[PDB]
Amino acid sequence: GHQTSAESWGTGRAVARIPRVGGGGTGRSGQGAFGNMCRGGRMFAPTKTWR
Amino acid sequence: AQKSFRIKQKMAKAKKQNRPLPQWIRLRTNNTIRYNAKRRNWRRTKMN
Amino acid sequence: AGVKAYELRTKSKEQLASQLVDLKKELAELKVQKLSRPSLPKIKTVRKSIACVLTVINEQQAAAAAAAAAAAAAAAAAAAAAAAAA
Amino acid sequence: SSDRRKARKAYFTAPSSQRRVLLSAPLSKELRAQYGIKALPIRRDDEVLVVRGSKKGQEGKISSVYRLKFAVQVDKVTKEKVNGASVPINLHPSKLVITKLHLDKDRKALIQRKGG
Amino acid sequence: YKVIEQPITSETAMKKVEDGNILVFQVSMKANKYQIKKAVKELYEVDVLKVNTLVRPNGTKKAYVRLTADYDALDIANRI
RNA sequence: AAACUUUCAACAACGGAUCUCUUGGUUCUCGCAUCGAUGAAGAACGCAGCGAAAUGCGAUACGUAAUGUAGGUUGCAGAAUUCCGUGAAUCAUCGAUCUUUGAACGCACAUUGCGCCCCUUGGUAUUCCAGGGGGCAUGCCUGUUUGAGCGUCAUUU
RNA sequence: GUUUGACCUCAAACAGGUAGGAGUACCCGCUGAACUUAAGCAUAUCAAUAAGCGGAGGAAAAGAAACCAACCGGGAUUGCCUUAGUAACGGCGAGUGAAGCGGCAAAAGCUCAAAUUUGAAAUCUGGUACCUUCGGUGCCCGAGUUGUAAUUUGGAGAGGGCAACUUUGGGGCCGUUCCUUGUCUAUGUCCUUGGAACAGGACGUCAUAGGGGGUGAGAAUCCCGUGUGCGAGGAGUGCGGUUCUUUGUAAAGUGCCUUCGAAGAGUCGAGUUGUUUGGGAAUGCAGCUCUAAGUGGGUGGAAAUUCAUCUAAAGCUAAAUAUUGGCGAGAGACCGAUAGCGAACAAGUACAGUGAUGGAAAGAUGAAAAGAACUUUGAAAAGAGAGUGAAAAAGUACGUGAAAUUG
RNA sequence: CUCUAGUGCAGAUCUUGGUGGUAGUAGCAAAUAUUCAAAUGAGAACUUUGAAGACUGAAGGGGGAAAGGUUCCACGUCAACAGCAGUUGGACGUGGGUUAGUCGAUCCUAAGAGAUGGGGAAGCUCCGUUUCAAAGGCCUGAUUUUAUGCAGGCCACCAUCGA
Repeated sequence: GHQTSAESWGTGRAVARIPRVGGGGTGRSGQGAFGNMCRGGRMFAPTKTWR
Repeated sequence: AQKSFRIKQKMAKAKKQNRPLPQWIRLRTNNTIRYNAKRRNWRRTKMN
Repeated sequence: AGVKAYELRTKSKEQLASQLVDLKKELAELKVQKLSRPSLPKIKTVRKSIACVLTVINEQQAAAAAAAAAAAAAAAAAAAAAAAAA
Repeated sequence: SSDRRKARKAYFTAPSSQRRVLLSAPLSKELRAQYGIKALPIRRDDEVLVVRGSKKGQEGKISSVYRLKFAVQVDKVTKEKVNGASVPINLHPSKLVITKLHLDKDRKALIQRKGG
Repeated sequence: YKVIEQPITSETAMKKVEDGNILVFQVSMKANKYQIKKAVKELYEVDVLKVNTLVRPNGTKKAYVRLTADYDALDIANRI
């Protein structure tokens, strides 16, 4: 999920406070792995081998 | 300007690649779109 | 195609002197083919008579070289111990 | 392993050694009852026949064998063209069966080497 | 590397051989003014004066092979 | 009044979902495990019957050689040309291979361009260039030819 | 003036070999932080690590006692299970948190001296002279035997010589094992609806191989493969067995005679600090500066005192273990084009930014392409008859198809 | 026949894209008149040519360097694509043409800076280059040639880099 960078910006341009577009980001959202509601960001419960 | 030596064949490479998208591509696919991403246009991009 | 590898190795230095000069005589025709549109039934004979005449000439170098003596010089048998540094 | 695409991986970028074998088709019943062998690889001047198919049990030969394509042109399975040329036409060799096996120099000694 | 590839024998080399003397060449790239002239002098059988250089945006260096007065021009060019 | 407006039916038409698909995974399990100055990984620009161009090749260019493997002619390909049918040639190996250029490296530079110092070889008027070859002043280390200061302080004059 | 030489300090050019770079993870060392927590709070703590740089290797990296138990007893390093939140520290607040003992795995041990003060027959070395091409010859620096012993001091504990050779090693030969090549892969045919049979129906066999995937439809017998047997040809990396020399040289075991041995100082630690939370605070450990003894010195968390125990300040060493850049195989309650590798497909290629870089659109016929001859209308686009083919109710923009949009 | 997980959608000025909306409405690029006839053609205000007029002429004339790099050129096409048509284009595609001792690519002085080695010191770096160095004259010995070239001895009187 941390394979992109997308930043906060807010109003003044057409993007939200949510990390959608920033330093790249087509359908690759999140600053790191962030935004599960955002498609292509993270997951709610990302499955792990540790559990 | 005055051009040096190793600028010239980088520019020659760029203008050789200014030719069309290869016509062998849609013989494998047949019809269906494969679009590409380089060449050079004179007004737009320069070379590296 | 033209000459052949295993035949050149089993030659003598007196014959290999003729191989060097007389093979690259036909090479003059091959460059003219590039200009007049190439075609493989003439143009294809352009490769292996660079080293294959020189290496078989250097059979008389290498097989004589194990009887040297001096100090200093490298390129002959010196970069042979690369995978024997440890 | 147990995988569709990753099993096909080996078949696709198979080396030229394996592509000899993978030009396969079965042998006919009186070739089995003569020798023993299951299948043997498929080559140009073999007489061929169609097994499973609408071209059912017809006589043929092969015209071309191809290396990377795998598919072979089949003689007697012949249609025309728009321009009108009677060409041999393609089939994959699994849909075929060979009736010829040659004897030759030492394909004679291949089929009867050490095991046979 | 090594010097001479071939002449370039388009309609352009059929201008400047009838009128303006030279044979237009297309040699290798690092093949300079001295190297190209004496390499023509031994190989082709013609005596050679100033031979010049110019690279196009194609990357290939041309050579402008000027001849002497006792030799010909037409029977120098068309021999191959 | 059904044009403008609304619904149904019959007859279709411009847009277009999901799933079975699939030479592509992920994750887990077992066994082995890098190449290079003899010129690495990688680009340049050459090499087809016809040719955009795959794929191989690259001054004995779809290869190059000896042996065990009958019908060869890779790919877009249909076709044309050429050789053979009970010893054509296929594939593994060993040997051949190593154009220009990148560590790149005669050397500076803005990769595929491009010029110095020395030796060898060839031509020519003494001269100058060409054909071609090499290094801590492209890393390190040794032997041989062969060097100095100064003191505790030498043997003889 | 002048004649003849050694060590400190401490060079430059010719000429055999030897080497550069591209790369990921694993470890050791060094300059060496912080977002943070006690809801805050400079000294608990993120922490000896990041990030940067250095060092060593194929494993890294450690280690064989200046140890524990506690008078009963034992004896390296490393990994795992018991252990331990115990024993302590911190506004005793977050937090951090051992050792010993029993069991399991795999467990072998060695290099330096009476210090050192060191010199020759010969052994024998770094540099270097003549010969002038790794072969022959010569000198100094020097290591122990040795030519040959002390210095500063001490004990009754204990050692050394001499003889017999054997084992290792080296040489020679065989057996076992590994690698590579090469070959047979068992087991199958019929019938019927039909466009194709892998269904259904009928009769057998292999099966060790019925995991799998591909195959004109469901598969052991259609295919690619697997289980299982066989021809030989090379190699010493491992393992086993056998044979020769007692190896004119090096060690051990056995047996006999005769007689008596040691020590490493900038360290022990210190005025004071500190790498350690200095608190009564061991140890690990030495900034500025100095500085100690071998019947004597040191470990065991205060000291007098007593008992058990170890002997540095030079140095080395196998495994249990950690991990990937390349390749192959198998599987996991593990996807089926919004998933997942950047990307299934000419995805780094029409493009955009000076710029390590960002980076979209994007899958698709059938058995066979036969991919629409021919005829007719229109100017190409467009519109109708006719052929090919299993079906054209499969027509190339080639699966199933809804709606806004739109007759 | 029963056990297991990323397990029920209407919403944070959210998120992945198409489609709706104002709307076929405005815009359609700074007020340097345009009128008329032809060539060619399927189509002509625009290409191209003629007649005629507006217009500028210290520039609508002429012309070099940096920067860019073949965009000029001839050949060749009207599909995508040009604020419209379009017979047209650098869009599209293919090849050619650029010939220097001669025009630029050098030494030394300034702004200013570099290369190398060891040390002072914790690195950076400053310092050394200033005496040898570098360069030149004179003398001697061995070898070889059409010539030559080398080694040793002797000469104090000068020393950083860039328009």
